[PDB]
Amino acid sequence: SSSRNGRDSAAQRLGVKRFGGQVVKAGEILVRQRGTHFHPGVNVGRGGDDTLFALAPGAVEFGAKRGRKTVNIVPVARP
Amino acid sequence: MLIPRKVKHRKQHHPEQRGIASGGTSVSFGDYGIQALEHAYITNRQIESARIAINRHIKRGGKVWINIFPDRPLTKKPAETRMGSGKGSPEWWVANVKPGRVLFELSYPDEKTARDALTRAIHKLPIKARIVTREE
Amino acid sequence: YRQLRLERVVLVGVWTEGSAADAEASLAELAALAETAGSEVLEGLIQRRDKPDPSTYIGSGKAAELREVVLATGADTVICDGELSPAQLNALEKAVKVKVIDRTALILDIFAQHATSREGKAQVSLAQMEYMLPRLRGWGESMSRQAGGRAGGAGGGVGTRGPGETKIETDRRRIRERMAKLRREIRDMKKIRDTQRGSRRRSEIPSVAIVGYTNAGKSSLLNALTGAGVLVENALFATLEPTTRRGEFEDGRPFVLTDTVGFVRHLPTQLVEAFRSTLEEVVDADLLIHVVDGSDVNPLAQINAVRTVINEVVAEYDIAPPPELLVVNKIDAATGVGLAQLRRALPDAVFVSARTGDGLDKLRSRMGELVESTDATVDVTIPYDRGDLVARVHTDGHVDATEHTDAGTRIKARVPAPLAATLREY
Amino acid sequence: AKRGRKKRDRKHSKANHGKRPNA
RNA sequence: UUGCCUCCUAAAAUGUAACGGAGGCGCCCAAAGGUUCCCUCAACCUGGACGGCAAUCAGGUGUUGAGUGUAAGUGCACAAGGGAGCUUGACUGCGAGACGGACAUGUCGAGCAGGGACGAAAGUCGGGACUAGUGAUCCGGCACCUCUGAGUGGAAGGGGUGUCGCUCAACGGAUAAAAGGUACCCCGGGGAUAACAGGCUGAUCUUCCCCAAGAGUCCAUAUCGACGGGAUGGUUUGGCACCUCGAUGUCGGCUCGUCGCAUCCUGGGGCUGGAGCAGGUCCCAAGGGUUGGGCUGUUCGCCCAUUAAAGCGGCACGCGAGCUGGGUUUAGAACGUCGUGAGACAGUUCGGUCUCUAUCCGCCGCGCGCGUCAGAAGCUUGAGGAAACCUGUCCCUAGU
RNA sequence: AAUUCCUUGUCGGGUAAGUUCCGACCUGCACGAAUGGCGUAACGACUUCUCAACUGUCUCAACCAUAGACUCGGCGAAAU
RNA sequence: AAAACACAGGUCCGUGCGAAGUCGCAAGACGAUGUAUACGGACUGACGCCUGCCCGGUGCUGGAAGGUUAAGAGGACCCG
RNA sequence: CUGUGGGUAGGGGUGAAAGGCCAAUCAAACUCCGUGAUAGCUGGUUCUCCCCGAAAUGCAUUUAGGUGCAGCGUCGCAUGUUUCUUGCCGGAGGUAGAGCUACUGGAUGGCCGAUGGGCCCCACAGGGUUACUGACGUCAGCCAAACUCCGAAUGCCGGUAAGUCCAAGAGUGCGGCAGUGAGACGGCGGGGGAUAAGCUCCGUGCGUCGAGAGGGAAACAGCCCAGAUCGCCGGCUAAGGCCCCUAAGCGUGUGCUAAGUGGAAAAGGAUGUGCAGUCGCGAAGACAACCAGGAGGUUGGCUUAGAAGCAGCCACCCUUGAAAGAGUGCGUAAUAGCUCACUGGUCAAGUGAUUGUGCGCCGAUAAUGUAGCGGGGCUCAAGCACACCGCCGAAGCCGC
RNA sequence: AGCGAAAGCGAGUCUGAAUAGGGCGUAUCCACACAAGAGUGUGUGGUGUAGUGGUGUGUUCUGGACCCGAAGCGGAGUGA
RNA sequence: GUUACGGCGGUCCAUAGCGGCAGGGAAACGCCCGGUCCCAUCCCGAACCCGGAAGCUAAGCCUGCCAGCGCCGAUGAUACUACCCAUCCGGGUGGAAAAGUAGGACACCGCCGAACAC
Ligand SMILES: CC[C@H]1OC(=O)[C@H](C)[C@@H](O[C@H]2C[C@@](C)(OC)[C@@H](O)[C@H](C)O2)[C@H](C)[C@@H](O[C@@H]2O[C@H](C)C[C@H](N(C)C)[C@H]2O)[C@](C)(O)C[C@@H](C)C(=O)[C@H](C)[C@@H](O)[C@]1(C)O
Ligand SMILES: Nc1nc2c(ncn2[C@@H]2O[C@H](COP(=O)(O)OP(=O)(O)CP(=O)(O)O)[C@@H](O)[C@H]2O)c(=O)[nH]1
Repeated sequence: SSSRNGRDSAAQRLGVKRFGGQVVKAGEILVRQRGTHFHPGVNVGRGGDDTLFALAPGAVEFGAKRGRKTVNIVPVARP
Repeated sequence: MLIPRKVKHRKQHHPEQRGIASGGTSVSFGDYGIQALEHAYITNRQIESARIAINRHIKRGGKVWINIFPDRPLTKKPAETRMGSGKGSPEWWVANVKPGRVLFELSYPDEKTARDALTRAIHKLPIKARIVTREE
Repeated sequence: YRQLRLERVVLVGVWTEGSAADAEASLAELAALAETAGSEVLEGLIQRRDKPDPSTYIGSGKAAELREVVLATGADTVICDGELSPAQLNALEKAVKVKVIDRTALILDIFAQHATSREGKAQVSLAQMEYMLPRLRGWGESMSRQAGGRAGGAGGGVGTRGPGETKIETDRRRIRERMAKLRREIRDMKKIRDTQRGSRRRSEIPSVAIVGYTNAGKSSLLNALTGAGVLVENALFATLEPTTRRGEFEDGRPFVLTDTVGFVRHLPTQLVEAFRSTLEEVVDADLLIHVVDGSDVNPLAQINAVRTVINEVVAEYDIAPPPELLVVNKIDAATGVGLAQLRRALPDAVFVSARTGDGLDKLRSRMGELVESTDATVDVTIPYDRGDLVARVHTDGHVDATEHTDAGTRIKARVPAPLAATLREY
Repeated sequence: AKRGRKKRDRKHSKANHGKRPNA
């Protein structure tokens, strides 16, 4: 016989790249996703391909605003 | 006989034969029931055989419920073939039975005849099963 | 069990010998076999050719003509009678690219569908082997479909290996030994019969066997006569094993009645092993009964069809024209009037009509008075004071009242041979 | 199948603890 | 089948194979992009004209159930879905800090001149809801450039910037340019990889069983037993590819065997649907026996004439350093078929080298040596083995 | 059929018993007219069947002699 | 060792004669000291009855008017 | 046919064509040279010891038994704890599980039974017995890798505190040199297969072998214990053992086991344990013996070959409760013969059925030879549980 | 002495109309300030940057390239 | 500082929602009367936008009470599971659901500005 299957795209290596509590520079990619599983939060921007990145530096913080998981950057005061 | 009118996926992984049944583990329709005690793929062939056994024993009268439904397809690659060249096409339909699942149920006046019919079904079945009752 | 998908269908009459009417009969017969396999007839065409085409069977032009209606119908059931050689099946499959039916495989797989007993299905599997072994290495879905019979030059020069025998001969030896074992497997039902073979037969239980064309009503007659519950359905081959039951007469001697598997015409001849169950019943029977339904197809062609095989088997077997009784029963509610011509062609009309009419007294007579016989006309005169002298006569044999108006008179009864030979003892 | 059956079942021993190479 | 995208496999990060289960893609966009501002979709009536299941715009009702340009998902009702106004953010030119990242491809673009509107102020945009819709380098095209210009002036040519040309789709792309046969074959390798045999599995096969609906004349279990279920054996076809390709000779017959019992002839049993004579069936039993021919190489199988019967299997489908070569499987040739041919056939046919002085074990016989507590000799017991074991007709008993 | 898978095609001959052989039918998977079609006397270490005779081919093997084998003396290898 | 090759016989094709064909770069040679009733090539294969249809594909043999069609001194124009 | 002398020579000769012959070689002779051809292939590669020590994976590949780079080794430098373990804390997830009336898909019954078919009044007016499809669905209880209202455990990312820290001989970076890129089995999670394979393909800060000796599994790379620096004729132990082979223990206590179970399996049956219930039993006589009981309309009708108690056919629902059922069992033409139940006394302790509750049982099966404890042997356990004591046991640990 | 593709400029240079930022360079390190906490920069001041020839060793390049081994290919000759 | 106040916001955005029973407009919020004007309908002054307070708390909004639908939801137990013991069976330690049950809940908090008070 012959199977009509056998194909698959290259895994795109999505998911969270910085988890809550990780301190990030201004511009780091916090999440990679195809929709908005996470929505951009404070000082977090959403890119063309729905990549969540840090608009400002500081620690990643996962929260929820109006029933939508959100990625926030909380500033880290310099000690 | 018992065949799904349509399955979303014709070729499925073998249902996992692990754990005790979480649902359908008690008589809920009839007076008596056949409870499984071992894991098995109860094929529709076996279900038909057991159901006919019960109905013919209990003769005229009584009611028989078949709780399980053989909705899981199991494939069989064509005879005398080498490993590979894709998955075989569905060949037989089974119901993933796990221990403690009540496969059949019976409501019949005579307890003697009911137990005999259920025992005959258990004989047609491919695993250990016991005649459980509703009365706990 | 080697089934096939039919649902919709269109028929064609090959008609390579005989009359258009006979070709239509054969077409409708195979369409009924198709229904038995499960289908729904739509319409049937006819053609008129000489010896089948050695390669295409139906020819290139008719193959394309039928491919046209095939592609119009969009199903795979187009029916055409006949026995197709492996080459003919190859050519037809290449032409049509779909599944066309042949009489032999249709009969064989309907036997598979209807089989319920171990012996029956073993016989049908033997027929499968007989039919398929020729369809090996050559036919459509063959073993050597450019994929089989690979093991060729395994010995260029020589070395440390080699299977030996010819590949095709070994591959055939597989099925040859399979069917050799299956033919060895032949079970003697004579051991089941012996309860009445030597005993009874000789002990007077005569043997009436109902044989006839399929759908005719053989099992229905068995049930009506013997109060049985035998399977009754319009489908072809409703009866699989030749069952039997009891049925008595005014002259007692329970006539062990036996039904059979019906005939149609030009049977495959490979499932003669399957039919041995009924062939043996005919050969060992002392009264054959043909059953003909009231409004049955054709005036008389099914009778010739059955009688062909009857004559062949019985003449090969023994010196016998076993009593045949072509009774015309089950005629009420036949919903037809053109039956006087058949009645004059053969005088009989004894309606049981699936018990609706129940006028089988004439039958119950014929069955019986044809070939019934014992040591009738024995005058067992006895004082009637001993009690022993009346023993066993009214129990084993069967009295007929006769002069026995009282006990002190001439007492006679039709008794078995063993019971009384000189036991009158005046 | 006696040979394989024995070779396999001799893993059920106190020393092997129910496991052997090649079953 | 080969590249790309989506899903599940994938074992809740990422990733993860199979000739695993499913599909899509080699596009569409001048609006389906940008931006401003508005709107929500399905499903039923109080009810409707031709009007129906479905049109209407019937909102009259009804809570985010449809729709996303397109596969799949992740998303989107806050809208990313539906409408309009303007417009061309593919900021094109320059580019943040950052990040996704075997080596060869992606996300924000915060800032800059110059824009787009809507507007009104604030405001947002580097084609698209997002991930596919593509092809390195080399070679050359074509435009522009304040670059070089083989003595100088230009020029040719080159360079830069921007772009273009590959179903290079075998999609990391041997060449710009390429199909077959080999049985006439050859060499380098491989038990990394098939054919025989061994091994594992036991689907298939083979022997049985388990319940007993039925068949057996009334009478599941005399004989059988479907629908289903459970295993044995490892003699079939297979699956795997584990030793062997610095060679394990391959069928059939012959010779010689040896073993198992799943017994083709003794024992009783029962049951017998055993009256008798004969049968069937299982139980026990492997002592011995179990053929001669015709057809075919033939294993088998059919047949012939017999017999108590002409048993089934294992032993490398036992046995070619024991034999034969009938077929199979080199080279010659012909036929049929396929091939525009060399050739091929999983078809037919005729013809076609069967090597080896036995070292070791093994086995059949035979010696020599030494033992058996002095050296000899006759006769010996028998631990232990080896051999053999077959059975048929006719008479009476009794025509009981 | 040196050609036919179905195929041991069907029928008749020949045998006691004929997957072989001969003659026909021929529904030629897949004969065919100068890679010639069909016949053909003669010819053939060709292939294939039949019969007579003949016989150790065989039933079923026995015996005899030579050459080895075996023993003795001399010379004296080999593959592995 | 044959059923294969050859064979005598056939048919087709080529060849006007230091022929065609072949060996040679060439000269030359063979063909042949021959002459189309001869040579070479192809196929078939005594002999007998015959070799039926087809020139569509591909070769070969002729050429029907066109169109396509390199190599040149046809050299406008254009460019340094 | 043959002698002698000649001619034709290698991509060539010769060939009544076999790819034949051309100096024992011919599908392109031979010799020399190019030349030490080239071979991703096979083989071989020679002294020692000290330290460390892999890989059999990813990607790509005219690639798949090769190679590049990465991964992993080593040696130098540089950083120095950044590594790793454990606790805590911040995280995202959609697996196991579960649920599905939370979606997308497969299922018991009443409800409307709406859209409908016959009956329907036969009218198309109008309405119901409406066993019928009985829908969307209403309401009651069940499955999915490509279902999710949910949802762990681990794992992973990050932070923090410690631990390890005369070391893991850690992590990272850059260099010199690599080898590896054929993996195997075992446990767990999975795909393909028949949820076979000692099968195949994956995952696994999983292990071991590979590359690992030593002890135990009998023998036995991958299983268990345990990682060999050397020497001891010392000791304690691990796994495993402890009757003799073979070193303690034919250990102690309480039980079970009757088959050699132990020392192979899917099973029908209960007669071994203990259970725990349960009718009647009490020595207010229970299961039992001896135990008069044998024609009530008793051939009861059914019906008739008799249908006698009795082929059969549902019945006989009754009493001085005497102990007898219009009588189920063997019969038997049919009666008859002789009894099942219960009884009437002696009745001289228990008597049956039950989930078998759970232990431990018994029914089973290849071919050289016991043969499925390693052997002898073991049930007077040397078998099996539960306890409890010792030791024997390695290259382990300790001692020197 | 680098940057760039050069007119080239030069501790700068290339890109860019755009002193807009980046690329690559200015050994390295230390102090001072100015700044910004976007991951540190800017200048200023200090010490002054280290190659290159032999040669050992390990890899490597071109050669036979650690050694052995084809079938075969070519040139020229030898053989009827 | 008090309100059956209006807005702007927060909640790991329903414990908040939906539905029901009753209540008020003081300033406000609204409905509401018109389209002359800015502005607007792919038609409509319905909406948007513009002027007024004629009328009304009937609606919207808000207050209290209903646990009816939805929402949350334990604790136990179980499933599952990391590691470990275990010769197939299982078990231990640590974590621990989903469902269901008890129940909770008819929201809570911050800022302004309103009317009155001060
Ligand atoms: C007389 C003298 C020759 O004898 C034979 O001809 C026998 C009769 C051959 O067998 C015959 C065998 C035969 C006849 O059988 C089919 C056929 O194969 C050919 C013709 O040779 C031999 C032994 C062949 O071997 C066999 O080779 C086979 C390929 C496989 C087999 N084994 C490895 C599996 C192996 O032994 C083989 C290769 O010639 C052996 C090689 C060493 C030789 O060439 C040697 C020199 C032989 O010529 C010889 C022994 O001297
Ligand atoms: N109307 C009618 N139908 C009849 C009559 N006889 C037979 N049939 C039909 O035949 C069917 C039964 O066939 P059957 O009696 O088995 O015939 P059969 O001879 O046994 C053929 P088979 O052996 O293959 O079953 C019934 O369905 C019945 O309708 C008749 O007299 N009248």
